Amino acid sequence: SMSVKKPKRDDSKDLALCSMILTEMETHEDAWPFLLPVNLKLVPGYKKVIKKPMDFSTIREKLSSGQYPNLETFALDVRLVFDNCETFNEDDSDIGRAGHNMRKYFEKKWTDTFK
Repeated sequence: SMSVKKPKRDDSKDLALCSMILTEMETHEDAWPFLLPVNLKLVPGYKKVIKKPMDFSTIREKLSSGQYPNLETFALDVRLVFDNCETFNEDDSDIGRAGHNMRKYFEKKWTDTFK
């Protein structure tokens, strides 16, 4: 409340640490369905069904230009990429499996880097 704050958690390294996590996501071998935006002219259904499309390259541009107010907004965009993938692809597909693997990989790095 007014003039009463919890102790200040140090957030001065967060920009650089999110950048590293993203770099490792980008270089993983199962990253290929997620490196560029889904092509909305060539993938019937995608535009109407997926209300907020997201991908690594778009996350990378937002990060580099100060469009994330804090580390939680960054994690929300990362999770959106895999939530969209689950919405559109069957679990028993290569892209479906790539998504489950990448989300597991992300959530470990997130815990270990910050918690």
